[PDB]
Amino acid sequence: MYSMPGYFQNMPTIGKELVNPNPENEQEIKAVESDIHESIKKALDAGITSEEKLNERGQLSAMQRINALIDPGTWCPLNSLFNPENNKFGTTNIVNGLGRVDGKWVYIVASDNKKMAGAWVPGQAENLIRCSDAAKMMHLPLIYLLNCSGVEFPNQDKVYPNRRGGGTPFFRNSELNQLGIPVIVGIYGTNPAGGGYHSISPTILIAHQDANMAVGGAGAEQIIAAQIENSKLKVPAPGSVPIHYDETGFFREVYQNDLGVIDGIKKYISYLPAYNLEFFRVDTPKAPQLPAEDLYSIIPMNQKRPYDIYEVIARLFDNSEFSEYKKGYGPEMVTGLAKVNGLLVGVIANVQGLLMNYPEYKQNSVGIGGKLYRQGLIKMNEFVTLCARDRIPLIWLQDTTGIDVGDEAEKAELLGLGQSLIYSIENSKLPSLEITIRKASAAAHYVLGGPQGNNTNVFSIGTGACEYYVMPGETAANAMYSRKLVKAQPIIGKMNDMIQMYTDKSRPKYCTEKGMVDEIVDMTEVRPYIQAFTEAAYQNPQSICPMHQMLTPRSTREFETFG
Amino acid sequence: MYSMPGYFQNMPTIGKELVNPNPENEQEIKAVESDIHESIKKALDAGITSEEKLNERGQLSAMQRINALIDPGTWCPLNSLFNPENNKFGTTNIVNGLGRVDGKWVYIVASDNKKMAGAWVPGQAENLIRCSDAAKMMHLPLIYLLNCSGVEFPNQDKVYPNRRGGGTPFFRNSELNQLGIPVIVGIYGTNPAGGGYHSISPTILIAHQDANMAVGGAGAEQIIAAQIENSKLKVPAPGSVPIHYDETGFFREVYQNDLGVIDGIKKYISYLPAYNLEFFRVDTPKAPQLPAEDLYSIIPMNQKRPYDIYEVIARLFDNSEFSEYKKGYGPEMVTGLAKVNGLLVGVIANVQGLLMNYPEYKQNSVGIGGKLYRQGLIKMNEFVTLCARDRIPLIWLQDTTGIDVGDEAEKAELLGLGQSLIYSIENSKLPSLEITIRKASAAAHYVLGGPQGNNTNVFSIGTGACEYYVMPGETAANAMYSRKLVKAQPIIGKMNDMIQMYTDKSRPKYCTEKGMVDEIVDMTEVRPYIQAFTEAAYQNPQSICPMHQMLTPRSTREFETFG
Amino acid sequence: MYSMPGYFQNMPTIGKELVNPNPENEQEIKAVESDIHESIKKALDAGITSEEKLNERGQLSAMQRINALIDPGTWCPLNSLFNPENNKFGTTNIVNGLGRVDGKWVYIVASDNKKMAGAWVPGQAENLIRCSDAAKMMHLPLIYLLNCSGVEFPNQDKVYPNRRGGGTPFFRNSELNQLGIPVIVGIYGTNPAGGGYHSISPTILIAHQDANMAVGGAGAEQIIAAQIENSKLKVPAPGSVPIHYDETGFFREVYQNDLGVIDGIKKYISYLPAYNLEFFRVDTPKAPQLPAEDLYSIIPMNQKRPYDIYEVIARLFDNSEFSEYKKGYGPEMVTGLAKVNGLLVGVIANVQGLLMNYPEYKQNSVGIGGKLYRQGLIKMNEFVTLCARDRIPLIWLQDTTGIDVGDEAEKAELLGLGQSLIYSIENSKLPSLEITIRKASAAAHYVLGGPQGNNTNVFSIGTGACEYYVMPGETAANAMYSRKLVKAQPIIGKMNDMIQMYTDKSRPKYCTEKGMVDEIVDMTEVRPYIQAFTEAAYQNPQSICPMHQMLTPRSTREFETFG
Ligand SMILES: C/C=C/C(=O)SCCNC(=O)CCNC(=O)[C@@H](O)C(C)(C)COP(=O)(O)OP(=O)(O)OC[C@H]1O[C@@H](n2cnc3c(N)ncnc32)[C@H](O)[C@@H]1OP(=O)(O)O
Ligand SMILES: C/C=C/C(=O)SCCNC(=O)CCNC(=O)[C@@H](O)C(C)(C)COP(=O)(O)OP(=O)(O)OC[C@H]1O[C@@H](n2cnc3c(N)ncnc32)[C@H](O)[C@@H]1OP(=O)(O)O
Ligand SMILES: C/C=C/C(=O)SCCNC(=O)CCNC(=O)[C@@H](O)C(C)(C)COP(=O)(O)OP(=O)(O)OC[C@H]1O[C@@H](n2cnc3c(N)ncnc32)[C@H](O)[C@@H]1OP(=O)(O)O
Ligand SMILES: [Cl-]
Ligand SMILES: [Cl-]
Ligand SMILES: [Cl-]
Repeated sequence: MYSMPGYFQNMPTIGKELVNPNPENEQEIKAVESDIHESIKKALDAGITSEEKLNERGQLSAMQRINALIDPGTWCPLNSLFNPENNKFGTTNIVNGLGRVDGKWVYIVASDNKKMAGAWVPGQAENLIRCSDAAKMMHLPLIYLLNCSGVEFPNQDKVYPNRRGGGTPFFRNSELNQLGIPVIVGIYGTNPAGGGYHSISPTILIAHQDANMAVGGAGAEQIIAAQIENSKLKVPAPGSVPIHYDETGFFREVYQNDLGVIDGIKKYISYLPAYNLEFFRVDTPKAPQLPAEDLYSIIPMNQKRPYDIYEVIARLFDNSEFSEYKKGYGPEMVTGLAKVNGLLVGVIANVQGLLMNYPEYKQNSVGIGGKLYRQGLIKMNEFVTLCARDRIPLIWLQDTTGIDVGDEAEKAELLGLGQSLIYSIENSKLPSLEITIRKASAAAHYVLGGPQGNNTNVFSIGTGACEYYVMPGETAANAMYSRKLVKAQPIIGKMNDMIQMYTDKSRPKYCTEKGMVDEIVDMTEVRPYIQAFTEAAYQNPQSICPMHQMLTPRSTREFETFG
Repeated sequence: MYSMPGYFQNMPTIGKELVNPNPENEQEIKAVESDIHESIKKALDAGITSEEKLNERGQLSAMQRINALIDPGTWCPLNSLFNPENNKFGTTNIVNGLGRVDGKWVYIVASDNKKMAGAWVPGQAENLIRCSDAAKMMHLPLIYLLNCSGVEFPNQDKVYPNRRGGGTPFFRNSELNQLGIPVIVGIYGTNPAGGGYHSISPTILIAHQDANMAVGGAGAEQIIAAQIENSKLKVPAPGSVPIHYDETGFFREVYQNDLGVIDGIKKYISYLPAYNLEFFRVDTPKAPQLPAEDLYSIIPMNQKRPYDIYEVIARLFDNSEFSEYKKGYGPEMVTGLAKVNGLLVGVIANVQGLLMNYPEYKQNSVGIGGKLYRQGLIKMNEFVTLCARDRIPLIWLQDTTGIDVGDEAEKAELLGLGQSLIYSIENSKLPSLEITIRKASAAAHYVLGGPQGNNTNVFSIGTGACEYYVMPGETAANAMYSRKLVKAQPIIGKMNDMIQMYTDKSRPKYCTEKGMVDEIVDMTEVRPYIQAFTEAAYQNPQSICPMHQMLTPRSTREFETFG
Repeated sequence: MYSMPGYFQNMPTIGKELVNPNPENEQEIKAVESDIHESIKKALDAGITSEEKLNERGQLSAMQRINALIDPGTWCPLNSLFNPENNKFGTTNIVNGLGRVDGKWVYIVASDNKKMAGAWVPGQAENLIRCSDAAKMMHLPLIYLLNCSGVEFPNQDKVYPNRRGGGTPFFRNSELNQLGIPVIVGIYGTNPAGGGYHSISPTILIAHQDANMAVGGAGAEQIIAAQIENSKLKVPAPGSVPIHYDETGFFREVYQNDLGVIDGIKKYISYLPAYNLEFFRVDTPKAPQLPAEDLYSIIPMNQKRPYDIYEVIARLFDNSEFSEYKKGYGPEMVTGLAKVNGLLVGVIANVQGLLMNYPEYKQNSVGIGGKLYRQGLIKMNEFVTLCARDRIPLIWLQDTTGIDVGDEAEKAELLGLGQSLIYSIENSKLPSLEITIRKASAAAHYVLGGPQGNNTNVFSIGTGACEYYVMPGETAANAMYSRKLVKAQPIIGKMNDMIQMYTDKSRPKYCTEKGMVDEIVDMTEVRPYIQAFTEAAYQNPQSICPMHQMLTPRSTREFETFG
């Protein structure tokens, strides 16, 4: 019961059973993964008010609220370790990511009520804009589990003012609404000022019976004397339920407890528009034919070692099927259609290894996998443009060391072709996922559907084998200091300092702490994130191309048969 | 469980029990209504192939297919008697309108397979554009029940070429898709060329086992000899199921019979995005407190007699509740918020009767209800702009004889203010319904949310008391011939000819035959159409304003309390 | 001083000196052209008030006003003979088209004040929407030279009401404004009601000293007695200069005479935004290397005779240069880049003649030039998509007899591929010109950038060799009557009636009278119209692709070199 099985079913299959497992490689990858998990655990556990203390006082934690809301096994956290301003507990005081609620994907933001009653901390505003941006690009409902004491007083200069500070999400919430994207909030505890605006800016307000939202909240001997007197007067926190339910009616519903509020949220989520994904499927959902566990052997932690990208693709997409666009033209890249739970995606991935008699504009040359040349750049421009027309979302798998350099490359137009790809991406007007397999380096990181495409890249993830840097430390040390060495030990020291710094500041955990990559994910979580992304992208897309009117499959076929 | 009951619940109630029923008026209205129903019946019955003959040959009729698809009681036909080119059977060979399918509103178009196998006839293309336009403005799924033999050969010049001819709907179907609006088709019988493109242009193709779609179909003694020989060869009609299911896979699903195809359509409709309307409700749905049957007495067929518009509003909207914007300012109009099945709409309606000491720019004057003056025009500009910001759809109830005329009116800016209203409407970017209660005349018909607003007016309906004309025949006769009478019986004859022609060409049936109004509806069907429109408008709106962020209720309240 | 001369300069040159001139063919084409010119002359001359009479009374005619406004030689009329409702003088009472004003292209509409003081006549509203649509798609200023007495009283039912009646242009004027497209009006004579709204709806109002605009204007023995008395009272026509200049200030400027008003218009046109076209040029403007006069021999009036489309392209585009996309693939079409006054356009044109060993999905077959097959349809889809990305406007040259038919064609996906082209066009979001060289027939007329693409086709023109019909009369007669002949002289008569009717109703003049084609243009005017269109399209485009970021030239080059 699908369109065009001749094009979309029984696609060529790729990959091979793993014959040479690598236990040492697996151990190295898992060591990175374990460190990430341990760091996340510590971060979520930290704070003056423990989960136990919260629970005794009648509150659930961020994770308890999230777990209560979502379908088991569907949590896809983002920015777990994001902490660009080096806050002591390792977080931006929110928990965010994608979760599924009775089959419907939603974007979730939860205040961390363990830490300073969910205060705005340095870096939080940037984190919040990443959330609303993802919801904007995917046309996906945004859900707040809010428990927010507003500006952290000692850090007001970093969280209160500026273009991308604490006030920006309120405008972003109005933008979402005006684009037809609902925002639902569960309101817990005390939400004054900054917290008040987080409460009132959404579409739907569900409140806990003891919660409040307000323009301003209740917040040496005379100060002590004033505080004890007012506390005996029993004056209620401003904007409590008797006000915002009974008087203003801004609270639409009130529940007795945290789980009640969650159930109210679930009800409003049930009201939201969403396709049954069957509408957009071209096949029944099928698991890959090869296990993801193999990725622990396939993807080398030895950054000098190549691997077969087809083996990775085979383990991430439905039934290990892949319909390659222009195989043999621009051999440094793979571009083609694949399926994720029966839904079409365009996949663009670097090829590793050495490419004999390549590229075509050089004589007696060998091509370097991971690099971009003329044909690969033109092929990608074409493929992005075709998928854009067909409304097929793009998934980019990065492992790159840059576009080819030198005047032969310049004459082959590579600078113009890389920027043409940027133009093609900006033109696509569709949500896209970027997954860094190993290397994100050079301007190639930008052109390969990088996160610098703020209108198209929803967010980015990376494996434990990933690393980010402008270029290798040794190359940078040469570029920085080669002229200085000639003109002139102090320089030599600076070079070794640089080489070490490039290593330190390119490690996966560091990269995600700074937000270069939103999340480091386990090898066995890559497909789950692809699934969440793709299902979210097709849940309520704002444009359609009927299958029988798609160009990508037709052009792909013609290249196969005509030449 | 609704926002702001203080604003949206227990609104002022309007209208009064009917104390003086008018049997003669009721009889006159019902005579128009009966004529409409009888004309529709005859039109649907007409054709060389009867419903019985179709059924015996294994086909359902247009109405049988529509009735099988929709929820009982939800059929809201449009353009039933539309026939601008005076086709002999009184129709454009399609049946169209709004229907509900398991709670989801959809726009429906069905080929009339009784008449020339559903051929394209003069006027059909215009009718089809009205269908896709309505779907476009409401973001509503478009459903084709297709059985279309393409261009009617003898009338090819009127149905084949031109900007708004038979090819235009194919572009319109691609536009719908690109706007994220699905088009689903059930494909019945033979659909060649023009019918083929109607088959392939939608998003989802569901075919009858014996149906076909093709670029070109199978279509003196040598001609007879050729036809008998080819018929014995049993060559299948091009593009049958063995081709478009088995080979091209363009038919997504195939069913054994007409009801099967309908059930397949129902399944794909079940997949489509739609809010549970509860999301947008401000109250539980409530019937009006006064019966619609009273409208047969309230609205006078005597076009010289005034009536109380509040009595009409009271019978069309939930619980006879109405929250008037700027009551007492621009008394010639009523502007305010009301509810339709718990959903907010803005209502704009003419006031009839004589208005003492009005308008304000004239001395010792009386205002004429049905006319537009300075304050009414400014009030409407403001109200349209407020509703636009609040994403509240507008329902216009027309009964008008024009904007005030003369240099006093000119100095009061009326020409500029009427056009300002046009600008305000064009700016609103929301779907709107227009309902002609009695008079649609002068440029006032345009400015009062008229159907000339092709980006906002979804369609228009009128009661049996309606009439359309530039101005009264007598006034026109004077304007046309007064100078000629002075400069000079032949002129007198021309004047009486004109007066009679204006009467003839302004009757409800004539108006709808020409498409001046899309449908003449029974008094007891006005609320049903309002309900269909409003529920359709809120089913998948592309923009939201949270209730607590709405300006119209706040501005309304301030005018009441501040002055 | 241009980007990428390697791609855009010294393109391959095409065409050959004409060796066999055809005087009889030239005479036949010119006979059609002369008839068109004579019909236009008669139409413009007709009316109760002659140009001389107007001039004596202090008014210029439509053509005098247009000629005063525009740069000599730049008048490109459209809809000259448009008269779908068969008005007696052969027109819709407006003169419209493109003209240049001190180097800036504008769209012009002038009221014909010779005929019923510029009254709204049947067909005029449709004509006016074609004007504002063209301005909308090109983002081009719209200029009204207005002298409009409003609704023609005897024909009110055809000009006053309805979705696309006299009120629609007022909404269209507000739409233009809201899209950032200025509308400038010169207001002449008396403009009441309908004329009043045409006066007030534009952005800039320039009035003649004796002109007026109003909601309502001044318009048996008692009628005579009333008219003589009021005429002696000297009551001024409502909305004259003392009101709309001195009181309301709606008239921005007032001039003493018609040429003054024109000069005021010229001043406001000078204020409008427009690129110096040099910005978008890739070469200095160059005439074709071969004379357009040859087209009178090249394009056969014998509709059975083929010709070389390259010879036509060579005579229409700069320096007879053409950069063909995918030459040798889909040989039934030519797709490629060309230059018009140094500006890039994409050209798509049918190839005529017989194509050996074609198409590829049939065995031992010959392809028919003028028809569309698999590769041509795929090539066009790709080219349209590439030009769309590159922001390069498309010019379609039609001479077509339809997409290939039969189950071999169906299996090759032709129905799906034709609709894919429709989707690709709708997706392009750029203005496009369509030029019918000879045959506009079948659904191919729609898919080849036909005027049925209401968001992209600005207008369409045709040569004296053009003809429009669903299919040939003989084929239609067979399709209509072959089954009836078998089942059964009266039928034979019907067939001959049809054959003759198809001939009569497909002649160039008839086609343009009905608006199937907006203008029949002389062979030597085709390039002038292309020049006006292209310069208008690049005057204030709403999107840009830098030359060095264009994909079409790169993809074209790769196909040439890679295979
Ligand atoms: C434009 C935007 C402007 C603004 O946002 S201005 C900020 C407005 N916010 C306030 O006034 C909050 C005042 N707080 C209360 O009423 C808050 O106790 C509260 C009512 C929530 C929470 O009160 P609780 O009694 O429930 O306290 P908790 O155990 O949940 O919180 C403990 C902790 O959080 C700290 N806390 C709470 N809010 C903040 C903030 N904001 N900054 C730094 N630290 C904070 C508080 O000082 C406490 O510190 P320690 O005693 O040292 O453990
Ligand atoms: C760009 C677009 C181009 C075009 O659309 S070109 C038109 C292409 N269409 C065709 O070739 C259809 C040829 N018809 C069949 O094969 C058609 O019988 C058909 C196969 C459907 C239907 O065949 P049936 O045997 O089922 O015939 P019906 O009883 O359903 O139809 C009866 C009636 O419809 C008439 N009919 C069917 N189609 C048309 C049309 N189109 N115009 C006028 N009259 C039509 C047909 O002549 C018959 O006339 P009478 O014998 O006088 O009663
Ligand atoms: C929603 C929209 C509503 C409407 O538009 S309602 C129409 C409002 N228009 C009027 O009232 C115009 C009345 N006319 C004048 O004042 C008009 O003379 C006028 C003031 C212009 C022009 O007056 P002139 O003295 O300058 O007359 P002209 O020589 O320019 O025009 C001659 C001709 O046009 C005719 N004419 C002018 N306007 C119309 C119209 N509209 N319909 C049919 N025929 C018309 C007029 O009858 C005359 O007919 P003949 O005597 O038989 O030659
Ligand atoms: Cl690079
Ligand atoms: Cl009016
Ligand atoms: Cl065709």
